[PDB]
Amino acid sequence: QKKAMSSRAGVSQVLNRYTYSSTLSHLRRTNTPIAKPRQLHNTHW
Amino acid sequence: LHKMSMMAHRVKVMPYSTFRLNLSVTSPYNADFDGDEMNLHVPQSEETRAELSQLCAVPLQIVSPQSNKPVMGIVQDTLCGVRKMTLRDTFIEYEQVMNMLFWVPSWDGVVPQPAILKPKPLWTGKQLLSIAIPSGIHLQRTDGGNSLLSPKDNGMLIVDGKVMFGVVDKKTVGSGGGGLIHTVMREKGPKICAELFGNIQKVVNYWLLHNGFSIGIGDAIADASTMKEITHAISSAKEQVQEIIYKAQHNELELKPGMTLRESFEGEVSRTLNDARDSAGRSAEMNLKDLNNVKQMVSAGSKGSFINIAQMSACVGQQMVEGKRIAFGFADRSLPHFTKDDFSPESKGFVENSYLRLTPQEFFFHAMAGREGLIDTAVKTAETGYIQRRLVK
Amino acid sequence: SSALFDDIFTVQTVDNGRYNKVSRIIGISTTNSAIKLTLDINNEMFPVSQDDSLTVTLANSLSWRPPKPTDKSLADDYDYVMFGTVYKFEEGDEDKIKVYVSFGGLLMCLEGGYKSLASLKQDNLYILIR
Amino acid sequence: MIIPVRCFSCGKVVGDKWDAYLRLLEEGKQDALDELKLKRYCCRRMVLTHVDLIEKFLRYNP
Amino acid sequence: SKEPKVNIINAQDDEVELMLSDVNLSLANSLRRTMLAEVPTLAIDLVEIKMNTSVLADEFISHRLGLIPLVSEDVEEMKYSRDCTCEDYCDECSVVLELSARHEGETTDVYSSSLIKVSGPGNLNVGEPVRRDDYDQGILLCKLRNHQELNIRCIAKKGIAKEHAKWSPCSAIAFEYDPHNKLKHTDFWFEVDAKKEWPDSKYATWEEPPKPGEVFDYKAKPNRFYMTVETTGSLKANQVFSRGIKTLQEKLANVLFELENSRPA
Amino acid sequence: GNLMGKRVFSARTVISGDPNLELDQVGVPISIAKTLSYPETVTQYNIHRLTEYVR
Amino acid sequence: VYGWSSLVTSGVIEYVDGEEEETIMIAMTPEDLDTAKRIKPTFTHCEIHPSMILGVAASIIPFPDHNQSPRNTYQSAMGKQAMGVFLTNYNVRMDTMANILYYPQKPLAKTQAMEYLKFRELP
Amino acid sequence: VPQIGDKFASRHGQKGTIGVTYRHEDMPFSAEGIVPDLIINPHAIPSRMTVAHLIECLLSKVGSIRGYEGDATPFTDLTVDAVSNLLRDNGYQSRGFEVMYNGHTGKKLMAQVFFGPTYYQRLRHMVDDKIHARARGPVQVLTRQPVEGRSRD
Amino acid sequence: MNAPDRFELFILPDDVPKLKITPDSRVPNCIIIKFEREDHTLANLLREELALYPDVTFVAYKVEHPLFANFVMRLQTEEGTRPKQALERACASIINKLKTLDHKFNEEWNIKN
Ligand SMILES: [Zn+2]
Ligand SMILES: [Zn+2]
Repeated sequence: QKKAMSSRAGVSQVLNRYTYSSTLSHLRRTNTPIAKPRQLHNTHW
Repeated sequence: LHKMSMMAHRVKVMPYSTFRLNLSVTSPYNADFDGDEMNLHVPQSEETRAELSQLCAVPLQIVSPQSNKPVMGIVQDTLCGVRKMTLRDTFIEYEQVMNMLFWVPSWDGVVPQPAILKPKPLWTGKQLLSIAIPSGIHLQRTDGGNSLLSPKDNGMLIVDGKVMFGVVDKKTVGSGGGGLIHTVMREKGPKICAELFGNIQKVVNYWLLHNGFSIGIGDAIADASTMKEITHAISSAKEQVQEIIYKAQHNELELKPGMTLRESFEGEVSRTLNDARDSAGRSAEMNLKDLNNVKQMVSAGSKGSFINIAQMSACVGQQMVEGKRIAFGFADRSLPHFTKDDFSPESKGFVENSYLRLTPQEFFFHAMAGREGLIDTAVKTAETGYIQRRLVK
Repeated sequence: SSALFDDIFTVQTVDNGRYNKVSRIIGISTTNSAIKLTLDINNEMFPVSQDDSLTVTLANSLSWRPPKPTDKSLADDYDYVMFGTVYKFEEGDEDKIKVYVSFGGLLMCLEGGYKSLASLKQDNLYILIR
Repeated sequence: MIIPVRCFSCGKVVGDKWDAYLRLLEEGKQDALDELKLKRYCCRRMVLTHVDLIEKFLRYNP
Repeated sequence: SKEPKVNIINAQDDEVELMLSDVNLSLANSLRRTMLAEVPTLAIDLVEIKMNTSVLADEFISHRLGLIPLVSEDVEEMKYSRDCTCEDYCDECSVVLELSARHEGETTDVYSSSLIKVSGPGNLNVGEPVRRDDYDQGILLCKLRNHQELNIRCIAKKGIAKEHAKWSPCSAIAFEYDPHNKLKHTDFWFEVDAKKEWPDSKYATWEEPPKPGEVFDYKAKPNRFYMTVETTGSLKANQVFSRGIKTLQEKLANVLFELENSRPA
Repeated sequence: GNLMGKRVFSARTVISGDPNLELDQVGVPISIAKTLSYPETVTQYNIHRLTEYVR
Repeated sequence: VYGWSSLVTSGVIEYVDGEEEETIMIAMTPEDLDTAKRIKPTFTHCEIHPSMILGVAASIIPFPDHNQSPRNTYQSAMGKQAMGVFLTNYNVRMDTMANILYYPQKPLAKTQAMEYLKFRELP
Repeated sequence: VPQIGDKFASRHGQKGTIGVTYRHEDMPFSAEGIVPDLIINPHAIPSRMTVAHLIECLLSKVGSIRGYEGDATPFTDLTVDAVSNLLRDNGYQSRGFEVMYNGHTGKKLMAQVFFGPTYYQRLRHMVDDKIHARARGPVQVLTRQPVEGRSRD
Repeated sequence: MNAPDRFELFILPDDVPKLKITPDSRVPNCIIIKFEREDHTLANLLREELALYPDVTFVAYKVEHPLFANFVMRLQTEEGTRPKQALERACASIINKLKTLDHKFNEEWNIKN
């Protein structure tokens, strides 16, 4: 907390509850702190 | 980003919770109805209003100064149908030729002498559609084999404000240069032309309401033998690749000045698959009769093009990122499902299949290709806006 | 209130270039060997095959009233009567002329040279056939 | 989430037909729709697609 | 007997196939929709829930009952709450119903059969939970568990399909004409052969085939229409046709009546 | 943020086109018209109508 | 008594990370490896099933192998915005905003994968 | 309740909102009686390219009639040529298309239509949660300009 | 929220006649009849039976816009013959056609088992 906002916001959110397939999706999610990375690499298969 | 992104409209209070705008005034704001929202502002002084109606009225805006041509034409249904209604084959009988004249508000109250009297007294779209065109409107065209008796019924000729010959579509009623609109604006004025839309509309939309129109998988299937004739235009195209690959894996080819021996290898593979794909589709294009709905929606000029048909009935195409066919992210291979050093097309991302029919590999590459697409549509989106902003300030 | 043309031709051929209900036919005249004829037509209302003996007419005469004229004039002593307008007046070399007639969507061409005082340049025009 | 009285599409009643159907399955081991008198797919889809949640809801206490 | 004519084909209690000839399509169609939308019926309209422990919400059940089919035989000898001089409602224009459901049988079901008719029917066929179910409890309103209760009170009223779908007694109606496209009111889609690829209709047997040698008949008009009038109950399949034929008429009437009221002045 | 552009007698909702509206019209939901006003000075040409609109 | 733990304790299936992947050869269709179907073109492993390269989202999309990929990517998002049933206990939940479609309906067409997405019971 | 503006969509990026709402009479129909619940435009197909959409319909029009669950699952052994044959066994055109009579006049439609049951998700985002209009409302403090957001007027 | 009350599709509102007839200036002997709270069901039916009185020179009808249940009918007849009448007649011919129908459908029915 403190005078340390030099952290990362996003970790831990408000679980979706619009639909079932919504919630599943939300849990199986990944992030990535910030033209090449956004690509769908081969390794992604 | 337009002088036209904001226009003054006549207010019409209506029920139901939504701003109801005309179709032809669609492309200026560039909206669609998939959820899009619109802002509305209300003048407040007696002049404020005037300033809004004398310079920002939608009718004054019809001819865009940026490209010295109109910027609002007839879209979708109205366009698509206006085409049908025009063909020599399109005939309408009294009962309807009447309910059609009624829908034109300016109608002089005079039914035009039937284009046919002999057995049954009929009329043709070309005739009635014309009751919408004001007197003094002279339009001349000429497409391909077009000559004062347009065989394929090409070109367009309207004299005294009556369609003489040719079919009417995007070319004759679009936000184009020769545009019957561009002309009616110039010849009659903001007002007259602005009304012209609604009419050409009202008649056509109504007509279509009754003639109906649709599309279904059936519009995307190719002739029994054509689907074969293509397959083997990919097989042969496959070997014209295996061939130049053998002839490369032997050093039996010279380096086209300025290019690497390798680069020059691609340069051909690419130019081989492309020309293959190009006719693959072209076989089906001419294989879709003058009844294929998808074709119809393409000629009218109201949606999609050759390319589209192709990727749906023939071959999807070659996938690509950064300009080169699917890379080797995995040391010397496309996917782990491949043998190393496979430079072939089935590995580098060539989807030989049609949407009507992709194989995992094809399906994947294809994704990697589209993925690049989505990328800039999500980047060039605001950097373009900056460059815009600068020019302004 | 007079006639402006009368002549029997012979169908040289019938063309249906992608038209399920209309055919553009052509045929030469039986009198002069200068008069040709090009005409679009409703194959559905009035069928026609190659080699037919048709009599073509024109002229202006007998809002648009429905029937009721059962007890009225009937300059319809034929089996096909279209109304339309003619647009261009072309000269094909020599002193041979050829007027172009469009019937609210149906094109037509005539050729020869002897209606130098018969075929006018007006919109009026009724085609007749039997 | 219970059975839908009358089919959206055409209108024919269909409330009663639930138990008849869910029965001609368990026992008569069966087409069911066809005999239940559900002709055109509009009403057909009605029954053949219902997922009776009410059952699970009912499994709750007070 | 006279003008247009009927020729009923196999007819039952929940259907009425028949051929309507010697009429203009225009007029057939008109009657078509009239059945679909403007025949007076009787449906629950107001629901006064008192207690409800069901897993379904108030207005969810409320909806349900709006759809439950009620009797509507002598529906014509009742008045629209809007014309009746009674503040709100009464026997002379409405049918009140009761519904009590206590969970006792340790899954208890609520069928439309469980409705009482608390108001005075005045001795006229109406306000009855149309049951066609095999056992005798048509339309499962809803289920409930252990001690869940549920007390309602319904009020039914006249009304039509325009006002709401919960009214129209029609519910699907077949309509076809000239199975052999002779009138050419259609352009068949096809890949090679229209005729082989496009299903021939069971209706093609009461009209003569095409016959190649014949040119295209033009002066011919849309005569004869093969239909089928399904019913949901409330009104007998036969009436759902008669009454239709008649309401359309009553309307055509006032158009002539309203006319008269405008000549005096 | 506040000077070269500010939030401003304005409304916004969802669009859907209508094929029976003159090119230049724009159907506004009753709701909205009953919310947005317009200061019209009283004048012996519109007094009559205004005194009605007011009642 | 024959789980997935046994399918692994018998060397019939392996857990391949992205790195190890590099040095193996994977066969698509276990079996194989008509003028209608899509034209199909050392092995160490085979693919449980290609339709497993998809995640929750696409798994509900019918014939995702027949649409323009960029579209599938969209539906991949709108799904997280449709209505249905997010739980059954919902009637005992005090959460701000929640929507239940009056009458659900499992689709007339489905993915074999839906079976694990309890989709048929929560359309 | 669904209203003339609320948004919907299938499972193919085929999103769209309501423009109007007609009833059974006004609606176009097929001899059987069957009438559409939804009428989307043929124009949302050509450039969207989403064809599977077209397929789910066909397949689902069979699964409708057959009672058997229709598999749409990814890379399997099911084809458009196959389903079409299954649909011909039941009675309707092998491609879906059906004859329809214009709900206003009863006269047949010169054309045929791709009439068939398709799944549609009712995305959240209904008009009445967005419709907003203001004329001199709560003014901000520091600035004195209006205030932000439709929720705070 | 902004949608009318259903009952506005058939009930005339505060002082409103089913019919309002206006003379047409565009051409001689012509009229435009505004029908309130009505549709194709009744419109097209009236439109139709008028191209039957070969004494009627013109007859088309239309629905201005779908939100509002109204419709305009334009009629024009021969010399010294008032269209309003032709509207009556063609309107009466309609009821008879249906009167017959009702009947022919009732005797027909009874003969069913
Ligand atoms: Zn149904
Ligand atoms: Zn009362």
